[PDB]
Amino acid sequence: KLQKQLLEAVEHKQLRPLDVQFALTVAGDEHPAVTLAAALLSHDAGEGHVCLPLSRLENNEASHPLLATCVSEIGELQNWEECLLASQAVSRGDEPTPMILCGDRLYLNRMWCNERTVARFFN
Amino acid sequence: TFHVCHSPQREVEVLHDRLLAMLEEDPTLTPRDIIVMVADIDSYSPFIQAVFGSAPADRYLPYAISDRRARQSHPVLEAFISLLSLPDSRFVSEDVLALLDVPVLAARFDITEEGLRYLRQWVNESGIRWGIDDDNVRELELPATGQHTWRFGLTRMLLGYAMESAQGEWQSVLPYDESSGLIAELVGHLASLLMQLNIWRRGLAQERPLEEWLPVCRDMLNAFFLPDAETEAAMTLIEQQWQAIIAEGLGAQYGDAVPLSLLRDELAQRLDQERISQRFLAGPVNICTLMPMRSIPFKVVCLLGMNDGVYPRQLAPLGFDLMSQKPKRGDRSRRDDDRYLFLEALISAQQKLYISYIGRSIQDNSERFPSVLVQELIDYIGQSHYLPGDEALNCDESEARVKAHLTCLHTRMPFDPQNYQPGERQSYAREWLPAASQAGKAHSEFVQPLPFTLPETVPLETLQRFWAHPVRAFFQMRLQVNFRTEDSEIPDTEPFILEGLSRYQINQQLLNALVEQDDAERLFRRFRAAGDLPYGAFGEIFWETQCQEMQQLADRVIACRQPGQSMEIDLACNGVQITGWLPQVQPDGLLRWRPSLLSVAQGMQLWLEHLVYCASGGNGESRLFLRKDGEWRFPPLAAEQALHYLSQLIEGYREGMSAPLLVLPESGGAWLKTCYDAQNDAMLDDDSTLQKARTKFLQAYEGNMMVRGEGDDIWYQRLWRQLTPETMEAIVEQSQRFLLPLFRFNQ
Amino acid sequence: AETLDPLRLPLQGERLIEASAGTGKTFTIAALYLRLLLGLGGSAAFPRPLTVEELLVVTFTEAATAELRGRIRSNIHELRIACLRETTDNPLYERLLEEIDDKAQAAQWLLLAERQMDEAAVFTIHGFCQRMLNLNAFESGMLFEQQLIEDESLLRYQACADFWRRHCYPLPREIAQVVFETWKGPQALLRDINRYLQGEAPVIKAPPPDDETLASRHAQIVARIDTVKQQWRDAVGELDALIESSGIDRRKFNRSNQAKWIDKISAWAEEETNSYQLPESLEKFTPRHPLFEAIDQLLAEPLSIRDLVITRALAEIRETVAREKRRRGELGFDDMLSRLDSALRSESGEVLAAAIRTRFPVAMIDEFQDTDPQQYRIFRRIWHHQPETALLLIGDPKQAIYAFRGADIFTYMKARSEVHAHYTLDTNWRSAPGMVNSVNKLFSQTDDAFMFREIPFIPVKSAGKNQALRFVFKGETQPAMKMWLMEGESCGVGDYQSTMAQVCAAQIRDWLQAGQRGEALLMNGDDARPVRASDISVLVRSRQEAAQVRDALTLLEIPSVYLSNRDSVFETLEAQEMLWLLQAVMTPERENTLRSALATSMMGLNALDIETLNNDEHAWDVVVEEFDGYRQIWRKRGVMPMLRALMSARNIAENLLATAGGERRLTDILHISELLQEAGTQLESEHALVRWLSQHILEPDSNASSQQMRLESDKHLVQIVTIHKSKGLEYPLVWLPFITNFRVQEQAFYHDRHSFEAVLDLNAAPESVDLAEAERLAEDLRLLYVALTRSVWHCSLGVAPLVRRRGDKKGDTDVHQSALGRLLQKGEPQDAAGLRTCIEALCDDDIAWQTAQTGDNQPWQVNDVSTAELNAKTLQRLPGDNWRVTSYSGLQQRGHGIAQDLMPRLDVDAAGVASVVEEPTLTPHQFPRGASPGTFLHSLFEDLDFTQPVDPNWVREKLELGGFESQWEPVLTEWITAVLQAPLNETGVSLSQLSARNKQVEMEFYLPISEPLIASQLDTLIRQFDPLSAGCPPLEFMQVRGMLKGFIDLVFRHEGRYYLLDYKSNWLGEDSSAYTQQAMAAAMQAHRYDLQYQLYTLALHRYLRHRIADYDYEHHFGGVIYLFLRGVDKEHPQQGIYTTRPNAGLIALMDEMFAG
Repeated sequence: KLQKQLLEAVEHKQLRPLDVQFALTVAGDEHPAVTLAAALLSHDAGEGHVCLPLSRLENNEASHPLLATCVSEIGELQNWEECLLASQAVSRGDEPTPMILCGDRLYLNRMWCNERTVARFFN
Repeated sequence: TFHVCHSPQREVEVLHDRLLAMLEEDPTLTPRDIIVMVADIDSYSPFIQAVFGSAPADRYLPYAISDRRARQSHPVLEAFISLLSLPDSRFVSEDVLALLDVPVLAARFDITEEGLRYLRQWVNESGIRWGIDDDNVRELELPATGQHTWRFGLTRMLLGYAMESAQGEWQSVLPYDESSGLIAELVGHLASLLMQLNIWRRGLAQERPLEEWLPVCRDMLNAFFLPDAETEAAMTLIEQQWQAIIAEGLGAQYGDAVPLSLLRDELAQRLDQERISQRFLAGPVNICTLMPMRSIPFKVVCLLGMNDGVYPRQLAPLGFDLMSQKPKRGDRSRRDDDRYLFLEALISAQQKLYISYIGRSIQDNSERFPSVLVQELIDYIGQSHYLPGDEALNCDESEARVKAHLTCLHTRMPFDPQNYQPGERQSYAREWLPAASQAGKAHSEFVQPLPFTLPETVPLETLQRFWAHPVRAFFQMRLQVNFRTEDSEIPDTEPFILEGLSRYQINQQLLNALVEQDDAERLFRRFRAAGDLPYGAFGEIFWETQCQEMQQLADRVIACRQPGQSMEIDLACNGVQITGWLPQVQPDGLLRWRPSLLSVAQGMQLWLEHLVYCASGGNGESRLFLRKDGEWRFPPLAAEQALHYLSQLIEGYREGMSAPLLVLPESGGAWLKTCYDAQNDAMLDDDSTLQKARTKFLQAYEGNMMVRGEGDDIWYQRLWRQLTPETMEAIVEQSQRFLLPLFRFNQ
Repeated sequence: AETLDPLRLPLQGERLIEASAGTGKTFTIAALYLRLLLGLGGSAAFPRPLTVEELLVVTFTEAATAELRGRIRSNIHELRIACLRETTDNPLYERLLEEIDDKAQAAQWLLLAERQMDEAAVFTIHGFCQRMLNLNAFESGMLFEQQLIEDESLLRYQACADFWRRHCYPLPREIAQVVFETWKGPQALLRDINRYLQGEAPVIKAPPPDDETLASRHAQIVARIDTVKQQWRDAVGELDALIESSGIDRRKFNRSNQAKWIDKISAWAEEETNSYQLPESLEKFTPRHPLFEAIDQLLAEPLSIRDLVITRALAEIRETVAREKRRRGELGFDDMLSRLDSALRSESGEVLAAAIRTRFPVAMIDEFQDTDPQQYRIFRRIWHHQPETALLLIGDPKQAIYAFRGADIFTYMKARSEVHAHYTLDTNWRSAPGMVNSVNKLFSQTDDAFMFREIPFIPVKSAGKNQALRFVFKGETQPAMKMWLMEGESCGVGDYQSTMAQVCAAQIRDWLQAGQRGEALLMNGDDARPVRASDISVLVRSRQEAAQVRDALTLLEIPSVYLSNRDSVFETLEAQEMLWLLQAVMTPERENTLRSALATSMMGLNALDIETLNNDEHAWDVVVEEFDGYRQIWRKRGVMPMLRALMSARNIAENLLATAGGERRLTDILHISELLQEAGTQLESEHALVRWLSQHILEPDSNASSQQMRLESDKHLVQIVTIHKSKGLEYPLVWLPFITNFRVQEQAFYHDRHSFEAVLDLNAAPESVDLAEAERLAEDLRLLYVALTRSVWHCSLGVAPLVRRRGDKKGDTDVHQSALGRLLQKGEPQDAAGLRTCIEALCDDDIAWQTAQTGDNQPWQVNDVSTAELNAKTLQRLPGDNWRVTSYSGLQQRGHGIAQDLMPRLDVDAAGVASVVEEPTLTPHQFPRGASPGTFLHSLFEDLDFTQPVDPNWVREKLELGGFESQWEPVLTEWITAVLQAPLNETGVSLSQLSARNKQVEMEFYLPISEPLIASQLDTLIRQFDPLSAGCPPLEFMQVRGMLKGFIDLVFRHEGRYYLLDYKSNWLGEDSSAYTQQAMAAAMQAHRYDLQYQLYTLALHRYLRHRIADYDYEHHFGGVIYLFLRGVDKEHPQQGIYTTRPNAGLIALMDEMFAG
């Protein structure tokens, strides 16, 4: 699908081979929105910041022409919560999934476990 | 001259000294004027290269090998051929890492040895054994298991990067644990390379015409390799050969389609026909083979390898050729070509000559023979001259004397004193002089009395790790050296069975996780998602027989397993503060379990635990549940005996750190059960009974053909080769002295 | 069995020759070779004299081929000399010279044969079949180039793994449960099938039919068991059997046990209470029901899937291996033999047999006792008929001890039955007259002592020349053979070994000490000589007992040598030792693997040394530094210099020589170093070599190249040899300590006694076990015969009542199962008294006996001798000069290595790595970097038609054949026209106006220079006379002498006024402003191209002064024109071009500077 777009984005030197291979592996043959969300999640988790607002991932348009990228399904499915829950690889956090959405931000399962344990130890 | 020698190594080592002697003796001679004509350079290049690179600074003369096969950048060239052998591969991890080990291919993806050392143990422990994909499995007509593959390993690694390994399976794959930090970029580079390999092996499948075969070599080289300051010449040569063969095929007007396996095996054969001969007369000593139509006059001509069956080189006619049955004048053959090359080599020499060959085998000191040409030359030399000593004795006797005088049988080994004796055949080497003059000292004994003092705090875990195996703990504790073997190479097969060392380690882990009496189906599913058990029915059978054994054991475990507590020991014995924690301590006594066979080492660990418990409180029996009706038993004792025996064990520890304490508990346990009984409290003194006890001790030490013995071990092999009567008597007496603790303590 | 003389053998049809031990087999073969080469024999001769290349001899081993070649060549030379001189001294040569009539014609024939001998056929079976296949490839169906391979273990493992994954994964749980206890896995499957996977296919007795499926067999077993289960279900409810009191009263309990057992049939093994209702059980201690016989119908036949699965695996794995090897294109020895056999047996075999028979119309199959059925079938098919073609088989059946190699004796038996001619030899040229009589008395006791029919023992006689052989030990003479008898009633293997080794060592040292003083003399007639340490040589049959007798013999202070180990060097400790050392030196940064190598047993350290190395840090640092230096020496110059430097620095060679029992370790160390160097030269990396070493440690093969060399030969030592590799040798005195030990064969593999066909059985019938044990006893008898007959003057051996029964002693011994026991006790079991009296029966004037008693007196008297003092020679002057040949590589520095040697015409002056700069438009500035585009752009311009305009189709064809993308054509076709029309030097411009008569492309020159060129003296005149030499980085060269090399791109002329033209493609000048007269002038000094100016002008001037008479530099030269291919616009003058002219005096100075 968009693998050549991810490869030329890597050639433009803002995504890493680890990030693109991780996104490809964790998504398989999922939707373009889900693949780009996973790739940006991997990149922004690799830069250090745990926060990841949906508004930023829907309005950044930085690493790619993301408007034309996200126009790949019927219309423009702006309900990112529904399109993220629709994928089998993502749940709200009860199921053992790598992608966790808890505080209107999407971040990795390991960071979620670390934050939950440190919160329970704080209280 | 003629020089009968033993091995090619010794031939070249003799030739070096003879060349040096000639150069030193003649004041007007140049290394430009010396030639060495080996019969085949492929079998003599490594020895010549080794000795002429190992010649020291004050003894060095330059050299240059010519007429080799046309491969100098061997890693690049054979790596490229192996790249062209993609669609027939099976993709084992050792082969894939062998492609990584090439420095150019490693530096293309910007990964070094500091990452390669991580990826070795990553692919070893992640479970990556079989091919790349389910399509690759199915094209070999095998059941597509979908486990233990490259896709499986990469999915496991990335899932373990995303999620911790304690969260269980998500898509029937257990996540890995180590690849979590800032090191996953190496995994990403490996995954990108694997994706590139998959794309190119998908693209290399179908047949193409020549017009489509034109750019694939350049595309492959640019996509995979990386140009450097030296590899570009090899890349240009490869491109030239590929272009030449395909251009000739195109110009010959071929219209059909051809498979890849034809062009690959044609390029790999046209590569091995060219030669390199641009270092011939550069100035160093000229090393080259025997080539026709080249007769340059030199000063010293040396011929090596004149064995029977090696020269003249042979080549058979094709059979359906027609020029063989009807010869004429102009016909040319390899046999007479080499036979005339010998005459040209004899004529072209102007000052000296030097012919050498193997005359005696080095393996069994048998007899060998020279070539017919050398035999005829020696015969004519003997029949044309006579020594001045015997002016008129006999023709045949004079011939024998001359042929014995000319031949010089060299020695068999470098450090023979005949080489360094003063005379004519003296050597120029000096590194073998003290080894040939017998001016060395013999080896000492490894074990020595080392002064060790006892600190004021030894932890309980250190004592347990010492008394698990005293000799091995002395090796890897006092002087910190272990004889760790080579790392286990990644097997080419999935785990079919569980036997031997695999049984020990893996089954120990599996049973020790299986003990805990919780739900077994979830644990079985987790271990099969981890990819360890065999495929399907065999794994189910193995799990079922382990379950029906371990439930039987757990029945008698739970039949008296009252849940206890875990306490902490602090105590002062001999001015030493022994500290440690206690697992499975209860008011009832000592009831333990370890899923293995019955052993006096296990009983002695339980004994130590019982003594430290009795030293700090501790009333109750000592049991430790084992397989095959496992049982240990002794009533609790008093604090006087507890402290006395604890002090005795601490003294034994402080002696075993200083000196290699000989304790072999299991064989000592067998001799304990044989000699000392619970009914007599005195050892037997009859010769037959003591020899029977010795028989039980020696069968416990070394086993029969069926089972392996305790004494067969790397540590005991390091201590001594064999068991002489003196040292086995010493072992029995040292048992009777220092194992006498265990002799009294365990009955 | 007639008397044989080589001068009267009829050479027609098929023959058979049996030569006794020590008779001259190689001598008889050479005599027959000479007789056939001359065509002699009268009425019993061949019709015509043959030649050298038409006498096929299939000799067993390569050393034997070499010895046979040497002996034949020497015999031919001596016969030719004797025929020329007409007199000789050798009796056979005298007889041959009397037989020959035409001496001159015989001399001519022998001269031609001796000259033709460098291609003689004294070959082996594999070297014969390989060439016959490669010759008649049309008839045999083979390729014309085959790469040989010998690693088939991995192929067998992969085949078995594929079989396991193919026919054990789809099976369900209730059948996997059955196969699981039958065998655990593919490891056990290979361990059971490996001995039968290779060679001739064994004929399976009673095979299942091909229509049977494993599930069908399971269903058949299930049906057969619930039939009797249903019969028991019918029969329960009555007690009609015979009531007895002497049995157990719980028979009703057994009936109720079976009745409650009938619930499920999922099990495969039946209960233990069914063994007391069978007719055997009723007759050992009343029919009344048919279940009485139904249970016997069940129990009379075993149940197993073993035979079926073994048959399927044995029929599948071999074909899978053959198919994979055929697909990948390899070949092997067994494969070649099988392919020749199949091609000769098949329909195309007639023309192949005709061709082979008309190529080699004679054959002498040497060593016929070691013969395979395939080879016998080939020989029978080729030479069984078609007269005036002969065949002479030669072999000794009594020495066939190579059963484990793959040979067979029953094929020889069938050949002996088929052949109607028999000949044998009688004399013995080696052994003693008492020894031959002792052996005759020992072996002529019973009838058919070799327990077969077609192997008749016959007596032999010694020669009349050796009638004075004797042996005196302190006065009186000694008997030939003398058994030594243990005193006792029962014995064990360990005590047997210990006491026999100690007695043997005591007698050996007694012999040596009594012979060192000239008292124990090996007298031959009236001559005399003392014994030494070389004559005594014991004969052991196994490595463990060899080591044990070595320890005993060095405990009595005698040095010893071990000769004939079959295993490789890689299984000893030195292999793992160097594996650890190499693993440490590859990565010396790790303290664990550095200390694990520092503590290794050949470094020779102690615990104090390890402690003082561990605590200190500076010593650790310098150890790491020296190991890093060793790694650097490895990475530059291979393995062997690194190990040599390590040994010379760490004193290991002297330490292992001063330590006793270490010279063997040193020899093994040198062998492993040589093998590692040989492998690492042909390999590509270092970790590949490490993996190669580790894999060869894991697989210790037993090939013909990786065997153990003998450790030393400077001092004569007693030779502990192995029986198998002692076949053919000779020792004066021997010892046989362990001759009364045997092994019991267990597996089922027996040959049929009617058709001599090998039969494999998969059942536990005792007939198969007995038939295998009989062959084992025959093999042990033949091995005993060999070990007895190797001796010459004396042969001692030790007999003891060995008993290995679990019970201690009952009176009867199992020594009759031994090869010596079966002969001494005449086949019937006896006691110790019977053994002693049957030994004493044969004590008659040549055989003696004694009771072995241990006597310890003293170790030895070594008689230490020191000889002299020695020194190494010295070198007193400089080794070599500094002659060289350079091709403009003094100035361009190193890094450009063997690239010039690989590709001479390579664009060396272009280098760099490319990237992605893909602007959508295409421009000549965007042509990719590297050396291949440079040597494409330079290769474009030599062959053109400059006057005529360029054709676009030619440009497209060049770009398509060059492996480049074909869209570059419109850009290149205008770039060529742009660069071909430049205004160079105001005349001769616009190169299209140059004809073919005025050009000369790719010149090559040579400038001999004497008086070694100082780098400063060259620059000290260059810098003055040139303004571009402001930037001065000189002395980039060194002292060089010799020739010079270089390529001129193109030289033309225009009414005189010659020129030098140069194309230079370079870095990505993406803007045209980066190729101006200032940027190029800066790059000229930055790349030091200014030397090419003076060098090329001097080279062309020295050629013009030789070619053109009356040559003037100012009137004829003109200068040098440089261009730059990238950056030539359409109409932009003096851009990308560069013109320069020399100073006309610098050349005149530098010419005589170079040449004097």
